[PDB]
Amino acid sequence: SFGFLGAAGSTMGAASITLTVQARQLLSECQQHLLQDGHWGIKQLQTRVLAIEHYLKDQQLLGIWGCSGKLICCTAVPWNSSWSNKSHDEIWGNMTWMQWDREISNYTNTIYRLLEDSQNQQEQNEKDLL
Amino acid sequence: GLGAVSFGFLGAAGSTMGAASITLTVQARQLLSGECQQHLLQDGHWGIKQLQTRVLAIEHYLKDQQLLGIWGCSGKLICCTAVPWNSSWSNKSHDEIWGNMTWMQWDREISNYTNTIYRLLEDSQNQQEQNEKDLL
Amino acid sequence: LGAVSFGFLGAAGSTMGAASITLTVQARQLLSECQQHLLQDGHWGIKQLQTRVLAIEHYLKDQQLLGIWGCSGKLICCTAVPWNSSWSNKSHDEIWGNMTWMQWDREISNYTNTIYRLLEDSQNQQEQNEKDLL
Amino acid sequence: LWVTVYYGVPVWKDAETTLFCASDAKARNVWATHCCVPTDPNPQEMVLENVTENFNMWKNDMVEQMHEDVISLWDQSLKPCVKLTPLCVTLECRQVNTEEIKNCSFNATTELRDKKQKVYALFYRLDIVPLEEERKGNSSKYRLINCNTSAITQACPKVTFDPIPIHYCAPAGYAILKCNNKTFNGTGPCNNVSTVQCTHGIKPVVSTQLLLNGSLAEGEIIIRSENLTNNVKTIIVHLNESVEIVCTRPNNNTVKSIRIGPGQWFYYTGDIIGNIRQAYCNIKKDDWIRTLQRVGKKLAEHFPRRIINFTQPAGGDLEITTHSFNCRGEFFYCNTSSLFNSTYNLDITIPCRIKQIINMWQRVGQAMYAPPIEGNITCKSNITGLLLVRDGGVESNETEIFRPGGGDMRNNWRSELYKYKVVEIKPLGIAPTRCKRRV
Amino acid sequence: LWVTVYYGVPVWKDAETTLFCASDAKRNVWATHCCVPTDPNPQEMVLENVTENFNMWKNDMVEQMHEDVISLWDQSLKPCVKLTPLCVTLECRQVNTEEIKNCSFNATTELRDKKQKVYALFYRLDIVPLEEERKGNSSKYRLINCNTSAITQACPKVTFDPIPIHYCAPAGYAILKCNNKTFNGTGPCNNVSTVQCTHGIKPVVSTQLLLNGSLAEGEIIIRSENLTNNVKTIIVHLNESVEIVCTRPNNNTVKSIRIGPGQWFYYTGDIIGNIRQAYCNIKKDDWIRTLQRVGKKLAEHFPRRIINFTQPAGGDLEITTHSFNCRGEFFYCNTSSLFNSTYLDITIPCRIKQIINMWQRVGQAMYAPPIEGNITCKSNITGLLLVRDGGVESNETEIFRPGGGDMRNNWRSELYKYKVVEIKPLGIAPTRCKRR
Amino acid sequence: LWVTVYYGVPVWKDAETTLFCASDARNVWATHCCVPTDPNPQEMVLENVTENFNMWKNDMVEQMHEDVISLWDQSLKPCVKLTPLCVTLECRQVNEIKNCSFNATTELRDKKQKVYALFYRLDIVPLEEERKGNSSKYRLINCNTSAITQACPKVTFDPIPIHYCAPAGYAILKCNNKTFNGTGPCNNVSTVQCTHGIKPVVSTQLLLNGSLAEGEIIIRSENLTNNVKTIIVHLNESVEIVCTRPNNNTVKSIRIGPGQWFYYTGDIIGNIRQAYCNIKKDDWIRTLQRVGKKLAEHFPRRIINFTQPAGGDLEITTHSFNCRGEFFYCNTSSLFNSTYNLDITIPCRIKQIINMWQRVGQAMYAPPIEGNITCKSNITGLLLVRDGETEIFRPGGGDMRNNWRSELYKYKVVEIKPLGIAPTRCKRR
Ligand SMILES: *[C@@H]1O[C@H](CO)[C@@H](O[C@@H]2O[C@H](CO)[C@@H](O[C@@H]3O[C@H](CO[C@H]4O[C@H](CO)[C@@H](O)[C@H](O)[C@@H]4O)[C@@H](O)[C@H](O[C@H]4O[C@H](CO)[C@@H](O)[C@H](O)[C@@H]4O)[C@@H]3O)[C@H](O)[C@H]2NC(C)=O)[C@H](O)[C@H]1NC(C)=O
Ligand SMILES: *[C@@H]1O[C@H](CO)[C@@H](O[C@@H]2O[C@H](CO)[C@@H](O[C@@H]3O[C@H](CO[C@H]4O[C@H](CO)[C@@H](O)[C@H](O)[C@@H]4O)[C@@H](O)[C@H](O[C@H]4O[C@H](CO)[C@@H](O)[C@H](O)[C@@H]4O)[C@@H]3O)[C@H](O)[C@H]2NC(C)=O)[C@H](O)[C@H]1NC(C)=O
Ligand SMILES: *[C@@H]1O[C@H](CO)[C@@H](O[C@@H]2O[C@H](CO)[C@@H](O)[C@H](O)[C@H]2NC(C)=O)[C@H](O)[C@H]1NC(C)=O
Ligand SMILES: *[C@@H]1O[C@H](CO)[C@@H](O[C@@H]2O[C@H](CO)[C@@H](O)[C@H](O)[C@H]2NC(C)=O)[C@H](O)[C@H]1NC(C)=O
Ligand SMILES: *[C@@H]1O[C@H](CO)[C@@H](O[C@@H]2O[C@H](CO)[C@@H](O)[C@H](O)[C@H]2NC(C)=O)[C@H](O)[C@H]1NC(C)=O
Ligand SMILES: *[C@@H]1O[C@H](CO)[C@@H](O[C@@H]2O[C@H](CO)[C@@H](O)[C@H](O)[C@H]2NC(C)=O)[C@H](O)[C@H]1NC(C)=O
Ligand SMILES: *[C@@H]1O[C@H](CO)[C@@H](O)[C@H](O)[C@H]1NC(C)=O
Ligand SMILES: *[C@@H]1O[C@H](CO)[C@@H](O)[C@H](O)[C@H]1NC(C)=O
Ligand SMILES: *[C@@H]1O[C@H](CO)[C@@H](O)[C@H](O)[C@H]1NC(C)=O
Ligand SMILES: *[C@@H]1O[C@H](CO)[C@@H](O)[C@H](O)[C@H]1NC(C)=O
Ligand SMILES: *[C@@H]1O[C@H](CO)[C@@H](O)[C@H](O)[C@H]1NC(C)=O
Ligand SMILES: *[C@@H]1O[C@H](CO)[C@@H](O)[C@H](O)[C@H]1NC(C)=O
Ligand SMILES: *[C@@H]1O[C@H](CO)[C@@H](O)[C@H](O)[C@H]1NC(C)=O
Repeated sequence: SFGFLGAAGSTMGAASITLTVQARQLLSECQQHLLQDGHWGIKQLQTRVLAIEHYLKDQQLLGIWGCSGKLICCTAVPWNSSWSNKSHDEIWGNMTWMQWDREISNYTNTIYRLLEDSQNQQEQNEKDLL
Repeated sequence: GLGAVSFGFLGAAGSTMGAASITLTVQARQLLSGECQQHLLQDGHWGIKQLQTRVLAIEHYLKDQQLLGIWGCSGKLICCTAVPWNSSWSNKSHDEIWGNMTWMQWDREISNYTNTIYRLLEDSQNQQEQNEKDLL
Repeated sequence: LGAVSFGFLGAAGSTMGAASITLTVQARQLLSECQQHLLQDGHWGIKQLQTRVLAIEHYLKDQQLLGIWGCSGKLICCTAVPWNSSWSNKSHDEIWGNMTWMQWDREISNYTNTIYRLLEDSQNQQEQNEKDLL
Repeated sequence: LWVTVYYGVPVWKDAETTLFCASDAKARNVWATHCCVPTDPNPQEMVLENVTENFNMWKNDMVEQMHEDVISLWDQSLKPCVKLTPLCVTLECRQVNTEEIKNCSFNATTELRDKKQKVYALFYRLDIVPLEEERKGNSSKYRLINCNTSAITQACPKVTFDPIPIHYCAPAGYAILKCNNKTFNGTGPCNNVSTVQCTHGIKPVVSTQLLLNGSLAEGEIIIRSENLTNNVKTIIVHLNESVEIVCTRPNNNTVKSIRIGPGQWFYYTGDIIGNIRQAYCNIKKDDWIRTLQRVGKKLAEHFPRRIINFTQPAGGDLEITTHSFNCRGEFFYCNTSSLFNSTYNLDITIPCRIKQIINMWQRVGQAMYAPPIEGNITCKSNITGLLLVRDGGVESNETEIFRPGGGDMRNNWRSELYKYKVVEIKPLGIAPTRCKRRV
Repeated sequence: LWVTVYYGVPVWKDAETTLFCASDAKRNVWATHCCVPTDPNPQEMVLENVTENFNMWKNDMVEQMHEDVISLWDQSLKPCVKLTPLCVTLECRQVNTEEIKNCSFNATTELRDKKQKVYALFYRLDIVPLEEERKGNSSKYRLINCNTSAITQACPKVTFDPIPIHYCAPAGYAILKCNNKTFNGTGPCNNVSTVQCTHGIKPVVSTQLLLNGSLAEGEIIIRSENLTNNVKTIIVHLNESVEIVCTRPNNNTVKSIRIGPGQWFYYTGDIIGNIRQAYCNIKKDDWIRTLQRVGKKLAEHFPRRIINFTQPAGGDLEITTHSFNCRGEFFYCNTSSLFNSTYLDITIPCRIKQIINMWQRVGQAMYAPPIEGNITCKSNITGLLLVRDGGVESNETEIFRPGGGDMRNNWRSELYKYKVVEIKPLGIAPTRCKRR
Repeated sequence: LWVTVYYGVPVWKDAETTLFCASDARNVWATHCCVPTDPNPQEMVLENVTENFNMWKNDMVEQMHEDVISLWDQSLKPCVKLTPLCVTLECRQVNEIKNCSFNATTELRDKKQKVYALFYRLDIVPLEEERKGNSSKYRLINCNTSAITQACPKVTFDPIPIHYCAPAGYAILKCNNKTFNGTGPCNNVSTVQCTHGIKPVVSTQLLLNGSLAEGEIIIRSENLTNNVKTIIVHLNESVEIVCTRPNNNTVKSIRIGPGQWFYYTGDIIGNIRQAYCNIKKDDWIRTLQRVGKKLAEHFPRRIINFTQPAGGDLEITTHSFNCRGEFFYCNTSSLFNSTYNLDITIPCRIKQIINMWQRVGQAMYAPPIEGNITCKSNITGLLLVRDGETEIFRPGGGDMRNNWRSELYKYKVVEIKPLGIAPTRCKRR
């Protein structure tokens, strides 16, 4: 995921356009010695296991919201002016993803709960269409 | 953790299947989302024991997700299928199964037929896969 | 666990067509103490974990590609990328009837990354089209 | 009518898994160094309504894991400590003037390999094996006990083994079920089952006949045994009111130390400032008598039409006949024959011996040396349960003979883990519904 | 026309991965490890019309077996008595009744201020003289390899008997076996099958003859990385075994002393009766027919040359004799009487050693304690390790002398038919169906 | 209007992790740091990105400290122990170095051998009064504290450049702002996968090798007004210092056990001479004039006095370094003897028994090397301690983290957070 940070400081809108195409492309004998020397092998295993756990937690979270298999996914939850009173022209222009992330860092749990409730309603509707 | 790993999924034990299912549909999403570094995992075998525990938990999670994928149930918590219910697996009525019965009792009752049911689910998805290929 | 069962082999000796007709027929069925000495009593404890961890990473990488290509949850998935005769100019019936999967894999190995990039671009366009359904 | 797949089903199956240890975050203590994961304040506990579960106090893998963890922590704690192999030398001993303690002298090693030092030390007779017939008043030759069997490792004086409460916690994906039935006998169904993440705090107290500093029974005295008819199995009388026992070593010791080799210090008792006294314990007399009478009553109910006779253990090595325990780092071996002296349904003084060379868990080959502590030692504990062994056989005069048990440490830890079971969550299930997927 | 993605494609690629060891169900080694039970009635799936390229040399399964054997050996010896306290001057004399000497020494005891006088019988091959010998009735000697390193006593309660073991691939990998007989070890195999685990392989250690191995399905097969290059060892696989019976005809009385807390030292105390040389008996007619057949097969590869089987050039016993472990005793048999031909038993003199430097590792010596009574064992000779002399000048002859070296040519004699591959289930192919 | 979930968002959070060591494709630093590094490695400049860096409380320094100690100990572990040599030594004058005899062990437990060896006085502790004539009894230093382990003569610790690399999912941010101090925002930040090559050079007062400042001399301190903090000075020009041991040592060896070889200095062929270093005088003078000027800017209206350190243990008052395996303790008092408003010869002592990393016990013995020793270093920085109208600055150090911090001051480790949420105009429908 290293190359993703190349979009840092891109006014978000440009960053969004850049990710639309680039994110998909970005996602797609001596070394064994230290694996048996002291505790270096254990530290490497902890690093690899933790990386797997974080990847799977993010994929699970996307699955819960009904966004699995997508890179950019629209939901049915409306935006609340309480979370941010900036217009979409400011959020998507003259604002970076780091600034936005800080701007709503304390509303993440509210949005996540709303996404979970929205998916419960959708899944129900799918069951009802049958 | 990963998967249905929380006490909120263990409570409602002893409760009627219909009630546990109703609770599930309004709680599962909320539940799924939620100097030790010097003494432990160094100079001892706690490192291996905890890594084995974490790796095993990952393997069990992925195994269950693979089974849901194979059956065409990916991304859902309650997935309807196209396999008819066989009276040879259980001859109890719909109301008796969903009312006046817990999930532990049901799981014990049909344990012996679990693998048979799984094979049928796999076959059902293969038929659905062919239909997707044909309608193109 | 992934497509790791031994029963995935044996069709290697069959043509691509004959082996392909075994997928969606057998593939889903195939996908389906002393341990205190082997582990925690030498470096075997680490070697075994590395094998298990490595197997998981390979499984997840294959699943990631299926996700990227829009092929998640399927065993056979058709895409929107046309076949280029530059990669191989053998006829459809010749490829499916007179070749095995091993020989086929060798014939287009040098174009695999090219094809994968096209698959990514195809899914990218499809994702935009979904957004455009508004 | 149609098969429906449900994920997140409240179903579980019995399973074994490695548990992790946690303790109070608010603090040398081996147990505090391990079990470093802090526990939650006000931990979660949930009651499962209308759930019956079959529990089995015996064949509980939590006990085997606790047993191995205790042994492993003790073995690791002694790993970097001073080895006393250089002290396996001819030792010349005379009696101390103002049988149990002898004034021994030996030629110990020093920092330099070409120099020896003359060391005088007081040793207990139980830590010494004679080489030649002894003579009163003469410098008879002796050697340290267990020298021929294996090396003796000195416990590090900086390392503290004092028990603290610890909690065993399930890894993610598993849950610990607890039986809340106050009269549960340890086996069979329990009709009040709650789920916890971690067990309550358990103190890893090591004792042989009496269970100290444990939990009290919620109800009346509970008699638990794998099989009461089979007198081979040990019985674990849990008590609903503790009995206070105070133990002491009334000897004002002066402790000296020497170097054995580079960076390696050996600690030994140098002298005794006052007189030489026998160690002892005092158990409140009225509480002991009431406790034993109540136990006799319960046993009489379990063994009807019999006289319940409590007697002393049969003669044998101290480790299997006396009440051993660790009192602030020193190992006491108290003779409890004056307590188990009743016939049927102000304090009591128990003589105690003290040893410095300990063969823990009856493992031949791994001896440790317990350094002395200066001054006199006092401690006090709560007796919360008993380990009893029944002697049936002939059953003379239609009586049953009960004796103190011990010798297998898992019985002490089982006494706390009897109410816990570890299960695996199985969230994927199938049930008939009236909904079908569109073709 | 259109690209289709398939998962589960029967395609694999060569890969190097760790293979776990599994032994048949029902102390020791090779059983404490390799605990994993094998499947009863294991499956093998023949791949029809499949040709694969095999190479028995540069086979990673051999390197893994090599490292597992050494690692297990060292782990087995680790928790055992060290004999460092016995590196003392020995005073040895001729045994009352020069291969065995009666040596007196002052050994340590559990008390560090006391020593004990010990008499023991040692083989001359385990002792290095310090003084000129035959002086008076005794002379000063030292144990061999004391200057080089510490000598560790093998634990007397643990046996190294080579029970069969099986190597199994981890999930996602498969082991391909070559079924075609007469395969020379390299190149394509036209009949292959897929297995999860290898057959049972006995970790037998020897230097010139391969014992208790597999027999060739057909004829005698001569396998060598490059027959032209005399540096490479030639492995001869026989289709018939030759019976060899080996014995140590000496009724030993074994004594033991304590040399430290919990440290018991075992040594030969006395010999009841007279002293006799150890020996092996190899059936004469089976050996002669076997050697004639090997000479014939070599003649087919070295035409217009005389096939001369001769003895190894003189040197250290470890590279000139046939070494083997017979119930814990280490035999070094002089086989020059067997390789004495040019294309009723044959008795082979054998020497016995107690201090063994295994796998040519200088610095890690091991002491094999004696067994009381006499030792007899029997084995099946299933192959040979031959080294061609390869002198540029010879009178139209080729000389084949017995040679071993790496145990790695012993394990190649069993693993030559196996390859480890990784399954690659994801692939693409053209179709006529568009995603739409 | 509607919530949209994006994956792959270029957002990161501060995080701690374990970095792996890699090097450009024996030497303990080459045995470890197994992963080859890329040639011409990638650096991606982040435009219009400001980030907060802190030279102190940087977990990369604590990791490097732990890794260096762990590697050192693992390298010495499989080596000859010198416990058998804790015997009484009888030492006489050769004509700082004494001719000491002792009865050493042999491969046989019933035989000892007489060994004559030369030892430095700093490695010898007296047991009795020292006589000018005859001989006196002494013992090896630290014998009463711990066993002494001999460094393996075939294993070298000579530092080579190493690179610390992030595991996947993490990235290293580098501050490209020249003349940047610690604890503050950096307005020119680039993202890298691995750090530049860092040499694990061990020294106590001068930083003998490493990167030079791209700008002017930079004075960095956690709290410059706090007189208990160490000030790290990064120079923009190096000063050449050449160190040597002019002693034609003849090295002898004996066995002290099975396979256990002990190496010691047998004789000196020529004259006995003191070891020394020569640092260019003009470069040193300009260096201190520039440092004094910058300190005066940081400490206005004060005179800057560069003085020698206060008396104390040799290990904390001298400039220590490893020159081809030999440990030099150079008395740099002639270098810090000046006030701000061809060669300078520094006498040096040599030790063989080294207590590393400020630990008690675990002493190491450094075998001697035959012939004379020379090495040349580029002094790149200084470790100064203020005493707290005249300010006094003295050489100081010994906390090894400050040397490694002097290289890691520009790197930060961050974790990538690929998820984010933003409003859109498109509803899921
Ligand atoms: C059942 O449970 C009881 C209660 O928990 C246990 O009894 C306690 O045991 C602990 C540990 O042995 C005792 O703690 C010790 O107290 C010593 C001081 O006692 C008195 O003296 C000082 C003045 O010198 C007073 O200030 C103090 O208040 C007391 O009146 C300490 O000196 C000991 O410290 C030693 O260990 C610690 C460990 O960290 C080191 O840090 C110290 O440096 C030193 O080495 C120790 O703390 C406690 O007093 C006991 N309580 C009672 C009421 O007696 C039983 O032992 C337990 N049963 C069993 C079988 O273990
Ligand atoms: C090629 O393969 C052959 C066949 O396996 C090997 O030869 C065998 O080797 C084994 C092990 O070295 C021999 O087994 C030993 O036999 C001894 C004699 O057995 C007599 O007494 C027993 C008593 O039960 C009778 O059953 C038996 O019939 C004989 O009457 C035993 O005393 C040995 O037991 C000792 O060791 C075991 C090790 O676990 C201990 O458990 C025992 O308590 C005891 O201490 C042992 O069982 C076997 O006899 C050999 N067979 C033949 C025909 O010779 C070859 O060695 C092998 N080739 C090579 C190179 O290794
Ligand atoms: C032994 O039991 C007594 C009670 O019988 C315990 O004493 C009480 O301890 C609690 C703390 O948990 C205090 O709040 C009470 O005030 C105490 N009561 C009395 C009368 O002392 C004692 O703590 C127990 N000891 C052990 C080691 O468990
Ligand atoms: C512990 O259990 C005993 C019985 O096993 C209880 O003793 C009883 O106490 C009541 C109090 O009124 C008496 O009437 C009974 O006669 C007692 N029974 C016996 C056999 O003595 C005791 O009270 C219990 N204590 C606690 C704290 O639960
Ligand atoms: C290819 O090899 C396989 C296995 O070695 C051969 O199959 C065996 O054939 C014999 C009959 O001669 C049977 O008794 C065995 O049971 C078969 N084994 C298996 C695993 O199938 C096969 O015949 C060989 N084919 C050729 C052409 O050589
Ligand atoms: C390192 O540089 C930073 C600026 O990026 C200094 O921080 C502040 O500088 C202002 C003046 O511009 C002072 O008024 C503040 O008091 C400083 N803040 C703090 C927390 O110090 C910082 O002082 C510099 N540090 C050093 C040692 O020079
Ligand atoms: C945010 O949403 C809540 C309901 O979820 C609503 O009550 C609240 O008024 C909203 N905020 C604003 C500023 O309208
Ligand atoms: C348990 O049973 C009682 C009575 O039948 C009922 O009221 C209660 O709700 C049940 N428990 C649960 C969790 O439903
Ligand atoms: C296309 O066909 C020609 C024969 O005319 C052949 O030489 C060439 O290899 C083919 N190309 C591919 C990609 O198969
Ligand atoms: C415990 O109670 C059960 C009844 O639920 C009984 O079957 C079992 O034998 C009892 N066990 C003991 C040891 O009393
Ligand atoms: C208990 O021991 C007796 C001994 O006679 C035996 O008959 C009985 O079967 C045992 N109980 C169980 C449950 O095994
Ligand atoms: C065998 O070795 C000889 C060495 O003289 C070499 O010339 C020949 O090419 C080798 N054969 C093969 C097949 O490599
Ligand atoms: C070896 O001992 C056995 C014991 O029965 C005996 O039969 C055999 O003849 C002995 N062999 C020799 C060569 O002494």
